[PDB]
Amino acid sequence: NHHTYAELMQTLRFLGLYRDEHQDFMDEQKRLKKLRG
Amino acid sequence: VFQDDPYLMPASSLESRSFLLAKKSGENVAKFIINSYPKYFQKDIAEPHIPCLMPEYFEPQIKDISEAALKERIELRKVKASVDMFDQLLQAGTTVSLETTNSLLDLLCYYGDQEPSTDYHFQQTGQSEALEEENDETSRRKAGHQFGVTWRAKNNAERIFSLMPEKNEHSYCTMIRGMVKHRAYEQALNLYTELLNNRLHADVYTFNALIEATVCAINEKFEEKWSKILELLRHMVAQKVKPNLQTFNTILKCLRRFHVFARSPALQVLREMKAIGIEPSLATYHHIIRLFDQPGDPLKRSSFIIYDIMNELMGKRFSPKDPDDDKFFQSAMSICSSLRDLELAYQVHGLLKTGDNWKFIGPDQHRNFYYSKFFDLICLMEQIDVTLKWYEDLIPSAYFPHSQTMIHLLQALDVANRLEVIPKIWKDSKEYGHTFRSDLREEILMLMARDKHPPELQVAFADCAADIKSAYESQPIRQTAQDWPATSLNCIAILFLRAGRTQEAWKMLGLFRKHNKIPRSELLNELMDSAKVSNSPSQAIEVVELASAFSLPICEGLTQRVMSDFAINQEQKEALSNLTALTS
Amino acid sequence: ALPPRTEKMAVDQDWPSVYPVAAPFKPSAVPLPVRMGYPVKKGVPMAKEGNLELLKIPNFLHLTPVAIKKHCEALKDFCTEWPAALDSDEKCEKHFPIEIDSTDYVSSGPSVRNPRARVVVLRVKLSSLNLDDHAKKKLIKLVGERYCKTTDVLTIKTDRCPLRRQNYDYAVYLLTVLYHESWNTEEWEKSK
Amino acid sequence: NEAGFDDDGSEFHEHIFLEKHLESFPKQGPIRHFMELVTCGLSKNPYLSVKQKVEHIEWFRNYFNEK
Amino acid sequence: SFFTKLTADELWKGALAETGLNRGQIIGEGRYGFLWPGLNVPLVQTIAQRSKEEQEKVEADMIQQREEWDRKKKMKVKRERGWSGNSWGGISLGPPDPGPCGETY
Amino acid sequence: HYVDWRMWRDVKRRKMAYEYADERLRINSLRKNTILPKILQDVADEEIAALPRDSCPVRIRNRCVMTSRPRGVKRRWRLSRIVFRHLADHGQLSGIQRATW
Amino acid sequence: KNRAARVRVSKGDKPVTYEEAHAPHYIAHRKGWLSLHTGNLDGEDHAAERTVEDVFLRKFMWGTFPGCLADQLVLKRRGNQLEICAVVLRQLSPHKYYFLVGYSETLLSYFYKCPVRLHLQTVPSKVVYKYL
Amino acid sequence: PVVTISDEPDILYKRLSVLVKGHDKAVLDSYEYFAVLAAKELGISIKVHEPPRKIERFTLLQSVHIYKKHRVQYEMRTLYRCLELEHLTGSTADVYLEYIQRNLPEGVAMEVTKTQLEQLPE
Amino acid sequence: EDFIKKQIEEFNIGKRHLANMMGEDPETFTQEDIDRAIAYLFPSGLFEKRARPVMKHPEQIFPRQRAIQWGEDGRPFHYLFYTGKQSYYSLMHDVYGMLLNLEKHQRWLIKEELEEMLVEKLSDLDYMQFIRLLEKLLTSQCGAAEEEFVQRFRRSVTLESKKQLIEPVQYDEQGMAFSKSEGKRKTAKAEAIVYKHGSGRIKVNGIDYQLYFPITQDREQLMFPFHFVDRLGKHDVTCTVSGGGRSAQAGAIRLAMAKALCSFVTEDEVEWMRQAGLLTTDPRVRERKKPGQEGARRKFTWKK
RNA sequence: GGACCUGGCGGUGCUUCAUAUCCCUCUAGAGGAGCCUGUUCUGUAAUCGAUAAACCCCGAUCAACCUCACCACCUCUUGCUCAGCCUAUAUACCGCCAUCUUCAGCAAACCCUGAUGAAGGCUACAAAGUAAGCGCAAGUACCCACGUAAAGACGUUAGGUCAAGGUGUAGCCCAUGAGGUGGCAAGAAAUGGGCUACAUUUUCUACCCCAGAAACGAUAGCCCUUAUGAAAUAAGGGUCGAAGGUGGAUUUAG
Ligand SMILES: C[NH+](C)c1cc(NC(=O)CNC(C)(C)C)c(O)c2c1C[C@H]1C[C@H]3[C@H]([NH+](C)C)C(O)=C(C(N)=O)C(=O)[C@@]3(O)C(O)=C1C2=O
Ligand SMILES: [Mg+2]
Ligand SMILES: [Mg+2]
Ligand SMILES: [Mg+2]
Ligand SMILES: [Mg+2]
Ligand SMILES: [Mg+2]
Ligand SMILES: [Mg+2]
Ligand SMILES: [Mg+2]
Repeated sequence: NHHTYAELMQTLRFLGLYRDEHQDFMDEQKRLKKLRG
Repeated sequence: VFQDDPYLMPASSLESRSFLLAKKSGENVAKFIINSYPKYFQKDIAEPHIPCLMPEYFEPQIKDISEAALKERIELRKVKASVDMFDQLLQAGTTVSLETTNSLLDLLCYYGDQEPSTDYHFQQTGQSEALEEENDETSRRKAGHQFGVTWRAKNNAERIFSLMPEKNEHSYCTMIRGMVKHRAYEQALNLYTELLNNRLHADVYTFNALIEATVCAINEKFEEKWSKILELLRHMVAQKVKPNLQTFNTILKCLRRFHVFARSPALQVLREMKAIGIEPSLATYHHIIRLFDQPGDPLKRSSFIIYDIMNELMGKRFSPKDPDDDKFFQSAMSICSSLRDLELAYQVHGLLKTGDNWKFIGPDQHRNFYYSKFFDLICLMEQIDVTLKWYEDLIPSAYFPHSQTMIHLLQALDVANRLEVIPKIWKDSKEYGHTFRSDLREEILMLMARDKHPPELQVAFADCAADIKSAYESQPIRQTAQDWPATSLNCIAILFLRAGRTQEAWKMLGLFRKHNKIPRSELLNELMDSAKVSNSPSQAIEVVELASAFSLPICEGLTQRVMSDFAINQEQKEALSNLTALTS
Repeated sequence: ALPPRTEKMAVDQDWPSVYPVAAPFKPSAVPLPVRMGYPVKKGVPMAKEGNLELLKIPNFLHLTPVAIKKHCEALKDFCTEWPAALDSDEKCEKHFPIEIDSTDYVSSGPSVRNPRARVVVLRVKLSSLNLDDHAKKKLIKLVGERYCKTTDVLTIKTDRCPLRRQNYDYAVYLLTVLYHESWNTEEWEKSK
Repeated sequence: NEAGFDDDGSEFHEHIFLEKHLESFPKQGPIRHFMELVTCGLSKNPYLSVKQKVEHIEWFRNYFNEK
Repeated sequence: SFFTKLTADELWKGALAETGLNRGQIIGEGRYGFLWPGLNVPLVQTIAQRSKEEQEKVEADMIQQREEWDRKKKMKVKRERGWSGNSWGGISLGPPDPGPCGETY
Repeated sequence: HYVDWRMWRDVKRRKMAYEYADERLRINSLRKNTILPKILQDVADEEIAALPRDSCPVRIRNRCVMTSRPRGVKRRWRLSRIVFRHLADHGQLSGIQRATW
Repeated sequence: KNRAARVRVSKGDKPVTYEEAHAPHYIAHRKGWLSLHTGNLDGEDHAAERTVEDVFLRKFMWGTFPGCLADQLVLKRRGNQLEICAVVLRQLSPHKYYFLVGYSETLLSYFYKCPVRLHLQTVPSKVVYKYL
Repeated sequence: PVVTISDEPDILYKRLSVLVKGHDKAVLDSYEYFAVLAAKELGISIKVHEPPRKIERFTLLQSVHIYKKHRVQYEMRTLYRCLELEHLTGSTADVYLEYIQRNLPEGVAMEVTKTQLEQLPE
Repeated sequence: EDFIKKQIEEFNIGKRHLANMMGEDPETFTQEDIDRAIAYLFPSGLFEKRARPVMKHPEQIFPRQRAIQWGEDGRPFHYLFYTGKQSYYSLMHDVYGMLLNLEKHQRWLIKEELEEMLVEKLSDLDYMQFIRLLEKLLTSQCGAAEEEFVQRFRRSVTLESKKQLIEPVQYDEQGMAFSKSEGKRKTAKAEAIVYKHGSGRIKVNGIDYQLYFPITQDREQLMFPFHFVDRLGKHDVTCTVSGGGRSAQAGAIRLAMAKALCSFVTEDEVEWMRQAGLLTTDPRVRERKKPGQEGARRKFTWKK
């Protein structure tokens, strides 16, 4: 269903129990992109 | 329960408890996040269905003002929500039925107008392990007070009782039990008198609560409270309710509170148990054990009834009935530790190995106390081969031993004169985490440098003492900045000289000078012998100067020996003469 | 870290006590310097303490002969013995005629639903049924597609109902109603 | 391979013998022939149970009564 | 999708294209900041969620530490000039490497 | 939170086809039985022609279970060619070897 | 050239393990399989969701055991006991180790609906099979 | 050791044959030695048999875009080993089956058991 | 090395634990006991026997580390040290000295084995010079010390025998003597039973050869061994045959028939008919199609 | 500009070879006819990617709708998504390959030679080379040690794919994103690869190789029926009785 999967990983990461580097990458890259763009 | 990695081993009982509480912490971690988000997990894949893998829903799904919603939040244990919508039912005018009003006041009496605690209660056992030998009376006075809810006058339970139309035995029983649980003993007694006036019947739980309330009442004699207990059991017989194991165990706990005057009443209680025909439990025996065992009793026939108890109790397998069976095993071998009886300790251990009494051991603290005092007794009056056999059989498979147990190991090995086992138990203690125990260090060092040993034992002792000194150096910056003990320093030095590591002995004599600790005459004479072997007048003069600086009364003899045994130059002769003149 | 029970452990120690369950490798528990791996050219097979290949081996370190001996010292309680039905196949056929296929397919995962595992099929001998002459003629004419000639075995298949016990019921029901309809003489048998 | 899954004690006749839920029409009709065909199909279903078999049957009964 | 997420080293390889950064995180920090007793604070045994002002104060401290670590990336190093800047003729390499035959220069 | 809009469109197809499977089954049996009259089948033709064009098992495309790729899928794990190659080459998939016969 | 799962030789200073070092043509000749589940034989049905849960498990354990897994796990599957056997490093504290073990134990037991057991194995440093 | 001999006569299993399917001949024959020794000390009759292995071979492309002429080929080795039991009890049967299915190997094991209970006609 | 010493101690304690572990508390646990034990305890299943578990002593496990060649004064021990090939050059000097004093008085080792014995890397031309010098030593009439020198350098030959395995004559059935042999060629199997007398009679699959083999080529294939051995109308063969095609079946029948007539003929003649080529299985079997080709070795169209 | 060093080239020398490749040779084809399927061109409102070896039954182990990213028309705004984009760049990339490779070299670290230049390091009756590591080899799979597989490093072609997915840079958010319905896949022509033939060792029938008879060729077109599907492409039968007379230069494979 992908929704239980992805939203559970979303919730666990923003609870801080999960660390996924792909979302870390998009956070840092969008931080710099909102900094300059 | 622990893993199998050497890094993940618990070394001490405190570390094991920390590991276990961290694991239970993670268990309720997943329980909390799962119950917070049940949508991500509704898909079952296992067949058959597992309801204890299904989510537990804690929110009320019934929103309209209804008796079904009342039973719903009563099952969900929401005290304020149940009270608020029972009020809502009351202003709506819906007649709330007798059984669910009963269930609401049951919840109110069980929880004392408060929510259930969000933490599963594993606390209130966090006493430090360095105060297990003093002031059990003040320990009782500051540890028998769990901070429970005191029964406040005009609470929701009393409000519901006043509001509800047709009072019955179930509600009266509930509120007597709740008043007793929340320490409204006089109010519970008055409500029992109101029950007797209203011609109702009180059950077993209520009568046990009333016995506890009469005993916990203030400013009455033990004779008066015993007569009241007899009156309550006569009322039980008149109301045709049959008393049982929990009733007489509450009675036995109360007479345990009632001390020396209640020993013959306890014997009468157990005889009446065997006359009626209800099997006394391990906790029944626990209550009589802890009653008859009191500090300050000079007779110990109250400790001979323990032999009576085991003479009744050998060879039997048991089932769980009463929560104090772990306390039974703990208290019965507390008698064993008090009485110093190897045969009774072995007979209780045999009763333990019969069946599931190893399950009746109970919690980890009781298990640690159990095996600690058992092994203390074993070291106290057994022979050294079977003490070592019990050592390898129990440690660390059963428990993590304590520092008092360590010094008792040392005492037992010294009594047996088996000093060759000292390095092995030393490595085991450092394995278990007794590295920073100064009492253990002092005991091992004095038993270890007491006597002259064969050279292989001497060099094993040299390795052990070098590692002890390494730990002493590698304790940096703690608030217990323990200064180097003179006895430990002297023993380490004597072992180093006996094994022949003279140079490290000299540099730790430099440490003697650094830490301003007075050396021992036997050590200084061993330094004289090492200087004789090495033919070093400079080293002899150095340690004689140490003796003169510490103003020891053997310095004149040391100077005379150095004169008699060394070819000495005139300036060193003059320096030694000046040192003797200064000491004189 | 700590010095392990590998060298704390000494000979004549009970190994069913050491490893009760099927568990992965755990080199600290293993008292054996077992080496895996294709070695490097000037080296040796890789050591014990960290091998994922040692871990991936299905690890039949929970089962040795003396352990299985003691395991079935415990497990010897849970058995009767056979009668004198004999090793002779004709003797056991005489004693108990019919034969039935009723199986299970053991998977491994979340669920144990292998639907084909309800397959049931019955084989019976006419020479053990002993009561069929023009009934056996009628029987064969009913079940033409089965009854191979070289052996007198009748094989009726059921995979039509979801449960195994009612598949067995369909087998026995088909046997008894084929028997009864074979013994039911019909009016058009003579005009063959 | 059948832990649980009782199927309400169907016991072998409700699955394949559907006369009792067939509720015979004039049996010479093509509607009754369709009933024989669907009855044999529902008998040869092992994945469906008697409850969904009879709700299929009742769906056909309802639609045929509608027409 | 979580399934089509990938790995830190591979993403750095794909971004840098050199073949032709998460150390400042504690193990249990989240934006909800439901601090556990195992994570963050040590193991009273009471589960809790800290307040808002603590959330934004903690993340403001984290982001000023981010900026400070960006600054400690971006100092200026002082290279002495050999015969000119951006040259090599007077640049002092250090003492010669210590000889493996018990020799040091 | 799906891989792409095509994968989400396909799972819409799967879910609501599985919902609207039974009626289509009854009426296509009513197609391809040769007993009923032709007009009595024509009214049924009208009902399936009115039944929505997203539940018919003619739009069901077996895409890859990790990443949407229509052509190049092995059914036994629902995996695409190169994803199955990636996984069964890193060796997290039991029993798949390199075929050398 | 073939580079399915072959680590390339950089300069002779690159720590690498047996699994990353060995090529996919040694997958059953020298390596073995990192996940042992029964889905991939002759007769079985559910191998597809076995695989999707396998990759879910790998990414989840890597995300919840951050920067401490030495090399890739061993995902064993027998009956209904899942086994995650790990080669975890010796950097983070054992309280954290037991915390995450219980957390993962319970959540994966709960997500896949079976007994799920994690068996850690502590290693001081990430092990080197050869330097390439 | 609860036993509870209850009521009804034996189900009379003749030929409980266990087909063990595996990826791994070492797992299969180690399990064979295990089952043979267990059956020998049980007293039940065991026979060994090796059904021939089946290799599921299939072909995939190697590149992502072009180059059909360079393909990769993958294979599966499904080896079968047969442990047929003749003359074993129903109680001995389900206790032996229970033991060997507790100690059944992992993903390299399936245990397809063929049970022939005999009975009487009716 | 202390590494080797503690590894040896660990192996001793481990093999003791291993024998107690399986069943063998008596002290004698041999190496093949150890191998079968670790084979049972860890199911190997890896195609490389060196990737399988191994439990040997550290002498066999770890390679031969050469000892220190100089003490704590410098001063290396062997006088031919600075050549860097001290053992090899000492061997040259010694063989040269025996040749010299022998003249005054008056199969071979492989390079890998010589390198193992000397624990020194050697060149191919160095090995050739060593072999040439030892050949000179053998060619010169040498004494027994030189003979045992050369024989310590020389190794075994492990010669095989190409005498064909004669099946036993099975005097069975009623009173007749037969031999039952087997043959395989191109996915076809033929088990043949020939009785010594019977004047020539063939029973392929229950029928005769003119029925199972309508082709005169197949009849010549069945002809061939009788006509080579000049025992044409003297014997009788009954065959069971499975699989293949007409010529594969004929060749398999010929092979099994020849491999039983071997038992029914003299030893010189069976050696002669093996020389004629009748007792050797034909390994020519079908190859495999390849991905990207159009057959086993046939390729596709235009490539250059 | 003079002299060199290294490499590439030479319709560059000598010598030794290639063996299914270099020729003479051996067998069976292509190129000539029809059909199928890609591609170019034309056409259409109607995707994109490959494009000598190393593109051309190629992404596709595969398009009636779906697939689908194309077009036409009409609709949606926190849009399944703390949006997305099949928008642009394979000349930013990871990822997954081709090619040399039907090769044997690539080399850390040192030492020496060249008045301490780029660079080079060969002589076994031996003149400065020693070498960790990758590769070949070796060890594995299949039926053997044979053969076929797999494997073949560094680097080459900015060789292939932002369209498998991820992704940096630049852009969009009234759009280039999202959804619904209907169409797009036709040949004045050409070309690549296959299939079937032009028959006599052939054709039809039985048999599956001891006969009888003839003395040819569409898997194309049209009609009927069936399969599967909501809606025909495939299958069978009927109908028909094409062009075609073993194909030049050149070329393929063993
Ligand atoms: C025009 N040339 C200089 C060129 C330019 C680019 N890219 C750019 O410069 C664009 N740069 C921007 C986008 C502005 C940043 C290019 O990207 C390319 C090429 C060349 C082509 C040639 C291709 C050709 N193919 C199509 C047959 C060919 O002959 C070969 C070959 N080896 O066979 C090629 O090399 C070629 O495929 C190729 O790679 C090219 C480019 O990539
Ligand atoms: Mg400058
Ligand atoms: Mg290749
Ligand atoms: Mg678009
Ligand atoms: Mg390019
Ligand atoms: Mg391009
Ligand atoms: Mg190849
Ligand atoms: Mg090779």
